[PDB]
Amino acid sequence: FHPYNTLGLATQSAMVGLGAGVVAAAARNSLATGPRNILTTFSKSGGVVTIFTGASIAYVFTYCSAANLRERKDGWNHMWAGAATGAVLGARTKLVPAFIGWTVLCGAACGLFGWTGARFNADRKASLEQSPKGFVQEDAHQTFWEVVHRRPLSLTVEQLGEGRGINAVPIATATEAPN
Amino acid sequence: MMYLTYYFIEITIFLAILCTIFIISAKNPMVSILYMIALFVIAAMYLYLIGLGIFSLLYIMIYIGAIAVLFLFIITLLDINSTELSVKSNIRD
Ligand SMILES: CCCCCCCCCCCCCCCCCC(=O)OC[C@H](COP(=O)(O)OCCN)OC(=O)CCCCCCCCCCCCCCCCC
Ligand SMILES: CCCCCCCCCCCCO[C@H]1O[C@H](CO)[C@@H](O[C@H]2O[C@@H](CO)[C@H](O)[C@H](O)[C@@H]2O)[C@H](O)[C@H]1O
Ligand SMILES: CCCCCCCCCCCCO[C@H]1O[C@H](CO)[C@@H](O[C@H]2O[C@@H](CO)[C@H](O)[C@H](O)[C@@H]2O)[C@H](O)[C@H]1O
Repeated sequence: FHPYNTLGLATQSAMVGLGAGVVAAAARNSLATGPRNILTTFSKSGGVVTIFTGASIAYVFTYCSAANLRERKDGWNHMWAGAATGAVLGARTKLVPAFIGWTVLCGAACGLFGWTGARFNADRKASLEQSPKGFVQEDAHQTFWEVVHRRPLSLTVEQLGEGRGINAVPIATATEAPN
Repeated sequence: MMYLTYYFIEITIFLAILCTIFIISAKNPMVSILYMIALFVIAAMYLYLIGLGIFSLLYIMIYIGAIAVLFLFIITLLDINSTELSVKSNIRD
């Protein structure tokens, strides 16, 4: 893998969240009911700026940190980032069990989002349609979407491990009397 | 003498900005319709400038001649109350 620059990405994160919070505050000011002016965009906004900035900083910082600590790029980093973002969103409600639930559940949700590829889109060169499918032809290495009538036994033993029934030689041939 | 008529596209752009602001700003909507007519005149000018005077005349005879006429026709016949452009109402935008 290639390391992430935490502080730079998180500074970009904070500026983006700040701009988004300003836009949401302006939208709230214009959509609202009561008497309002150019003063109220930050007085009467329900912590929108702090929501956006905190979520952005927390998510990007935690993601890049976990990617640099774990030394990997996978969906567990999105699980941690969701845990942190949920902790921020749940510290607003000044209650412990709601904070814990927010953390755990948005961690699980963003971790699912990362497990599935960290994308609302598709890869479109890893999809089943664009990838080699069906039965594999002549002793070739079975790819992900390919099908096989009969698999290699060394592969089974490595993927699964010896023990609990699964052995490098069948039992009957391995116990056959040398006659 | 040559370049006295150079900036006549920029002048139309400026006047269009002005007439849109006056449309948004006018107290009585009749005045907003009149400024819309002025904006159609400015657009027809610009269309003559870029070489489409046929479309300028088509605009004058269709938009100003029928659509603006119908706008005036309805505001002469219907009660359309209006709130004036205010700082206590619109500055939030
Ligand atoms: C200024 C400097 C700029 C700097 C550059 C960088 C800036 C980045 C800006 C990013 C965009 C920020 C836009 C913020 C959203 C718009 C503001 C908003 O409040 O949206 C909701 C809006 C009004 O809501 P409101 O009147 O406040 O009342 C809420 C009570 N329920 O009411 C609305 O209906 C409008 C909704 C707009 C939504 C747009 C589409 C969002 C897509 C949703 C993503 C969902 C995907 C997640 C999927 C997960 C599945 C579990
Ligand atoms: C509400 C209950 C939720 C519980 C249900 C959980 C089901 C979620 C689906 C889990 C399986 C998703 O399958 C997952 O597997 C492979 C690894 O095997 C991931 O692995 C792939 O990730 C993507 C993102 O980098 C790239 O293509 C990468 O090269 C890799 O090939 C995929 O990103 C994802 O498709
Ligand atoms: C709740 C159950 C249902 C969940 C809904 C989703 C079901 C489909 C599961 C997701 C499929 C993900 O599959 C995707 O990842 C696998 C890796 O694991 C990739 O498979 C590819 O991985 C690469 C390594 O990156 C290797 O070269 C491998 O030989 C293969 O080519 C493909 O890019 C794609 O097939």
